[PDB]
Amino acid sequence: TRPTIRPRNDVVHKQLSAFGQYVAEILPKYVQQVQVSCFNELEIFIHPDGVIPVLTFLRDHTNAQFKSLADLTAVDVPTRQNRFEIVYNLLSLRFNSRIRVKTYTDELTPIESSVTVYKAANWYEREIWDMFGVFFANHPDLRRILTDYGFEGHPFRKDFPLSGYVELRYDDEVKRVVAEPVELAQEFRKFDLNSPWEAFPAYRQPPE
Amino acid sequence: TYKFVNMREPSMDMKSVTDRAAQTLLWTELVRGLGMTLSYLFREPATINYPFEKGPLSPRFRGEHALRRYPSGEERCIACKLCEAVCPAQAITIEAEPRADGSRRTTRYDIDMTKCIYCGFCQEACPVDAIVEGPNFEFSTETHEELLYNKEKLLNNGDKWEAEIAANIQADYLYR
Amino acid sequence: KVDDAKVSPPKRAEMKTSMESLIHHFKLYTEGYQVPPGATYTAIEAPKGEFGVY
Amino acid sequence: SRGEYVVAKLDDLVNWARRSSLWPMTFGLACCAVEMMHMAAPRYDMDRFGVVFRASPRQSDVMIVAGTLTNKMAPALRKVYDQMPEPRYVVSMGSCANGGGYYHYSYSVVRGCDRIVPVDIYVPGCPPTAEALLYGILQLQRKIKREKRLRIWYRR
Amino acid sequence: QLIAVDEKLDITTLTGVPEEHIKTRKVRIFVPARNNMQSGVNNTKKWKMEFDTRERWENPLMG
Amino acid sequence: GVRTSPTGEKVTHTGQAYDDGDYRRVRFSDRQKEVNENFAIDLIAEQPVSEVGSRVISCDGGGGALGHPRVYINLDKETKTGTCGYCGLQFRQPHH
Amino acid sequence: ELVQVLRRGLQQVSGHGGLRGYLRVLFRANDVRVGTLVGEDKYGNKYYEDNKQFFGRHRWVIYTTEMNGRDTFWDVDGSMVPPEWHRWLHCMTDDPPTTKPPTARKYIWTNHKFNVSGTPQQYVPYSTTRKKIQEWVPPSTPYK
Amino acid sequence: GTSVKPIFSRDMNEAKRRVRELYRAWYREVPNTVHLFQLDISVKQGRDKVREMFMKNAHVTDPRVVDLLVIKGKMELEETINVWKQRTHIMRFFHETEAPRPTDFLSKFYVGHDP
Amino acid sequence: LHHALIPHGKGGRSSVSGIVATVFGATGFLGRYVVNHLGRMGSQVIVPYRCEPYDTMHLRPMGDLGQIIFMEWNGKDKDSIRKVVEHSNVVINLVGREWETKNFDFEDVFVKIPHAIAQVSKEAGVEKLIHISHLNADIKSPSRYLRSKAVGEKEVRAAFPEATIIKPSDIFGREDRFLNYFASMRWFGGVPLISLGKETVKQPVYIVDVSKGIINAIKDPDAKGKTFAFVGPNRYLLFDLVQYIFAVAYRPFLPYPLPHFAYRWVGRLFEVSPFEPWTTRDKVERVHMSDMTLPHLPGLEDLGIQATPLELKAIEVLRRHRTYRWLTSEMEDVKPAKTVNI
Ligand SMILES: CCCCCCCCCCCCCCCCC[C@@H](O)O[C@H](CO[C@H](O)CCCCCCCCCCCCCCC)COP(=O)(O)OCC[N+](C)(C)C
Ligand SMILES: NC(=O)C1=CN([C@@H]2O[C@H](COP(=O)(O)OP(=O)(O)OC[C@H]3O[C@@H](n4cnc5c(N)ncnc54)[C@H](OP(=O)(O)O)[C@@H]3O)[C@@H](O)[C@H]2O)C=CC1
Ligand code: SF4
Ligand code: SF4
Ligand code: SF4
Ligand SMILES: [Zn+2]
Repeated sequence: TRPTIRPRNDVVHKQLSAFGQYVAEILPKYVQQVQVSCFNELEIFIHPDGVIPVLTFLRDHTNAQFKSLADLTAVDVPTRQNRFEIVYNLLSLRFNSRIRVKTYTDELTPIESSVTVYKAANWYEREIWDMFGVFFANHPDLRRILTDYGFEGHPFRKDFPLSGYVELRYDDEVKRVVAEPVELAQEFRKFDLNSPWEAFPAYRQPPE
Repeated sequence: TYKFVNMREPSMDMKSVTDRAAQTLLWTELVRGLGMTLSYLFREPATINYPFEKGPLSPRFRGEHALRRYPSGEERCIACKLCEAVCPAQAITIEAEPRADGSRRTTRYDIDMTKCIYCGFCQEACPVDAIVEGPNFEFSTETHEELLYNKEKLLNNGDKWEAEIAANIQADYLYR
Repeated sequence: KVDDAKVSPPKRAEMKTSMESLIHHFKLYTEGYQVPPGATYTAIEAPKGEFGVY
Repeated sequence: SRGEYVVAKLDDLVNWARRSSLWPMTFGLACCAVEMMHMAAPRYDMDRFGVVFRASPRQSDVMIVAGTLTNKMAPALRKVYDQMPEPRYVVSMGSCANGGGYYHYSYSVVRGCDRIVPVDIYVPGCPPTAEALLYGILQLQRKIKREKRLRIWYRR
Repeated sequence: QLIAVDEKLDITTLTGVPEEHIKTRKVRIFVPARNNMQSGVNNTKKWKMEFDTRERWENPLMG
Repeated sequence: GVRTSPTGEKVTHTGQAYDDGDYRRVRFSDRQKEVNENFAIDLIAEQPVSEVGSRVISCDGGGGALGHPRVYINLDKETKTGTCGYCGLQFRQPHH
Repeated sequence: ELVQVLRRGLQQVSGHGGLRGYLRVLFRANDVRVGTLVGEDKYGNKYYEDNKQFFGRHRWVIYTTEMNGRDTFWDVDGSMVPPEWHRWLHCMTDDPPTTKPPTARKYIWTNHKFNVSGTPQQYVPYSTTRKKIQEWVPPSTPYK
Repeated sequence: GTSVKPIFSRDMNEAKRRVRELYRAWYREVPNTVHLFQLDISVKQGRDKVREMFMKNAHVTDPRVVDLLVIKGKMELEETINVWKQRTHIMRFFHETEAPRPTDFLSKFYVGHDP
Repeated sequence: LHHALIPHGKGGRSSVSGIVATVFGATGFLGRYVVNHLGRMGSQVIVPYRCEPYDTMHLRPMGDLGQIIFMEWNGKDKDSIRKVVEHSNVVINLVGREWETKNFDFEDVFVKIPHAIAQVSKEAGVEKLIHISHLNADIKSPSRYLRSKAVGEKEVRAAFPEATIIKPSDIFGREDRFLNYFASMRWFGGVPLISLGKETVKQPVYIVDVSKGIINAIKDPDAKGKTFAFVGPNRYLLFDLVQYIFAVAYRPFLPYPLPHFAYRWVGRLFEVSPFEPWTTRDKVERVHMSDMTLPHLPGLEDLGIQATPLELKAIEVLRRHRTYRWLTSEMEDVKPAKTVNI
């Protein structure tokens, strides 16, 4: 158990659990769940409407002071009714801590823009719009950031094909670069690697 | 533990003021930079005489791929397809069948060298040291098609470079 | 590397002598090791600033 | 014939002049540009072969495609290629430029720059070493040495 | 504020998929069968959606 | 073990050669076909059968860690020889 | 002193086989240095070293003027080095092939080839597999 | 019921108003686009293409979907006005190098296996 | 159909069309469009070239990997033609020069070379041959160019009875000599026209139309021994055509009549250029000669092509001939010229 196994830190676990309880008590209107991971990471699952309040508290409360936005991104889970999972990662330099805030949305429900709370969110939100198609309300300048001009679709969605739908090439007749339906000389070879035996008993699900 | 890089205060004595005025009016630090460049002018340059001299390399160097043989002249590859499964760029294509003598050998072994990232994962995965990345790196072509290697080309590369490949493997197989 | 052949590949001599080592080498280079479910944000002080993976 | 000898000699002179003064466009896309810089670095010193970077496409002879070409960027590469006066040459350096490379099966990547521009030399590697790029450039010089424009014009 | 939309959900116009790949495609929703070469059943737990097989041909170069 | 097709094209060790009516031969015109010369099947067929005084022998391809994974070959059948599934070498007991 | 540098230059031109050999090496390799002959190659390349130069300039090869079929007086490339001298030249080892010859196999090429791109000997890719689907052959006799 | 949250429009009337505003903007922009990009099409062709692109999404009955379509159209228009697009991007709407794929049964049966 | 030559895919770049085409004269104006249209659908294209390989580089991106094969050839060598047509089921001939050199006259490029191509392709078993002649090809025309075209057409028909012969008329495009030829006279200050161009009628055709017609004729099973005439939808007087050309380029149009002997003398004066001539006597004769009417020959519409009017594609050629002042002018600002139809 000693040499090859990652050591635990119970002090950080207890501190993060106490602070999660603190945050949940302060904002019952929006906090739905609090978790502390086995490697001491604190996550708070909230309601979408509380995106702006919660973050503001976490940035401005004297005991939180999470003044840095490390990252903001989305996760696509098609099996859920609310497809998209919005994740905020925040860093507090005063207390040398990190926090995660999660919420959810679907294709037609907008999320409140948090550029007023963190100016770093701007491009991040644009990226989430470009890769996933999640609209952010009251964004100062929302448009594509990563994809090509005129690109249709949202590539990071799970149902989006890996190679996309169109490819580009130079055409000498029209004397310009044109886009055409995609054709692959060698199709990408899909591998089925999942072993038919269970790996982790601790994560077994009920048999429904 | 931290240090300040720009938190120093200039001395205000008459001698220091006159020294700074001389620096401003006579350009002392500019002459210092000129002296640095002049010093470099009289050093020996670091250039080598390519192609007559070459840059140093290592027995671990990853270059052009090759398929190897046993000392009997039989191929080492048994068509397990581990290299194809591990290839991060899907650059390897393999087809196999029983040989006329019942041996388990490939009938197709292609490496797309314009797909390959030259990571060496294939030779780590190979259990018989059949596919290797050789030491050659001067194999530029004039056409795209010349970089689509089939089994004949790789077998040819192995036969051509085996003398150096075996010596490179002998000097590094104890680190693997 | 970690002395755990279900994550880190064994040495080639062991892979060419031991049955367990060959099985683990095969499965590691074909399917790869399974990682328990969960999400992490890991950051380092890269030379250009904080570099992170979620 | 005297005319054939004269055109052969003029052909050799023009080929020598063009191969001895090759000016690549200051142009890089990705990882491969670092090895291009190391080729320009003192250890290899491409300038000793008469190979000098120039920013403007109008004052360039060679385009080294060094890095991934994406769909968003392909029109710009084609445009700066078209603004090169002739004779012009293109070197495809690295797996990404040659055939897509690690990102071959991507929705946003052009599977090889040769779909956009004609290519003279392909330099394999991810990245090719600076020595490999130097080998490719000297191979391009040899290819320029082989060309016969004046002889072809004379035999017309 | 709520607006009480009465219609069935439809996001085809926003997904960016070409219409040929919307109308002529047939998907299969199924629990994949256990691979008969093995006894484990961990691959028969989730539902899968997959598309209908289309044409695959031989590349004239390299086959 | 090279050999030419009726078209004059060399037949590779996989046995592949373009047919008479196949246009793809044009890729070859004004150039060459790679055709690696050494045939592994013939070379392994030229190796002599090893005689060992045991029912079970071990093969690792030679070179120790530089060969193939070590396997054990039974030599109880007298009508045939034990063949390594990796290297192709043949083993037999002293018979007759 | 400067006079000793001039004398070094004079012995450098003297030791290259005279004036014409000096000019030949100057116009063939753009270098006029003199080094100990480590060895000679079966294709005509000569390999020299001088351990007093800094790492990188302490080993070099004067290429042959006549390779397999082509005139390599001016047209030379690094691909003309055979694999054993390739290992020595790139400092993957300290021992030359003369003192540590490579292991001999009957399938190793006896004649090194250079880069044959842009040449009638260039590699042309092709599929090495056989036909998968066989078509039915109609009978050659009339059916009625 | 159905408990949905709007983006900008509460019912379809406001959605059609926004659609009409966006169509006005595109109609006004087309001649400037033809001039600036030096396109070899006529202004009538550009306006016909704009109308066809608008008519492609005429069947929509969800105000939120219409709102997102208007947002995307505004993105495209702002992208064209600022010359962030190139001539290739504008000309991509016309598919000039794509061969006409037939729609009748017999030609499809002749060409291949796809429906 | 020899399974390797069975069509596959969706007719795109990576698809297989079943066409193996040898395109003689692919490094010219029409050849690049023909090769582009062939490589679009996934065809194997063989390009015989005698020029410098640099002059072929623009054809490289027109096909997938291995789909375009470049081979050296000589027009006076039949072994080379056999080498380059050995494995092709289609042979297209586009060889031609608007002037005569010291090594190749009109009869060499329009009679001898086409006849050798047709004969060798018939020997090799090539299934289809497409030959390109002129609409105005006549045995007794004033132009030796068209006389040679007619003789070579008869020779090709004799040597390859199942060949399709295509007769276009004054192709215009970006790299054409037709529209550029008239736009280039602005450098002399005035436009010389025989009879002020009032006795000449022209029916120019778009280059993409001709390329599409060639491709369709290859894919047409009943177009085997037919003869096609490729013409545009409108006929113009030469004066009106040149006036429209100068109006699209926004250049001052100053036409003046020049007698036939003087124009012939000017052509002879320009003919002594060792490089590509600016104009020749034969070009002068062909310019001021009316396009023929051949209603008994199948046209572009019989191959499914709707002819592109010059009013739709003239700007794409003539915008390059404008000054900076008129560079952004739109196409519908020129008021199309008057057509003398029927
Ligand atoms: C009065 C003047 C009027 C015109 C003014 C113009 C200037 C005159 C032209 C200058 C001539 C100099 C060029 C000659 C240099 C050749 C150098 C030689 O080394 O090249 C060889 C081959 O040389 C060429 O093949 C021939 C060069 C010249 C051919 C004919 C020259 C005729 C010029 C006469 C004047 C014509 C001007 C007409 C206008 C009046 C092979 O070298 P290369 O392989 O590369 O380098 C490899 C590097 N290595 C060795 C380290 C590996
Ligand atoms: N407006 C028009 O263009 C008219 C065209 N004509 C006919 O249409 C055909 C193609 O037209 P176009 O593309 O415009 O003509 P181009 O001059 O542009 O191209 C001619 C082609 O034929 C080749 N060629 C010419 N002479 C020789 C030769 N002696 N030996 C080998 N190859 C040669 C050229 O190769 P290289 O680069 O080496 O010179 C070039 O590839 C021609 O046969 C022409 O006669 C029909 C009516 C309209
Ligand atoms: S080196 Fe890496 S990328 Fe190249 S073939 Fe091997 S595994 Fe694939
Ligand atoms: S090269 Fe090695 S890893 Fe790849 S199939 Fe052959 S034996 Fe297996
Ligand atoms: S080929 Fe490799 S090194 Fe070069 S740009 Fe692509 S990923 Fe980077
Ligand atoms: Zn063995």
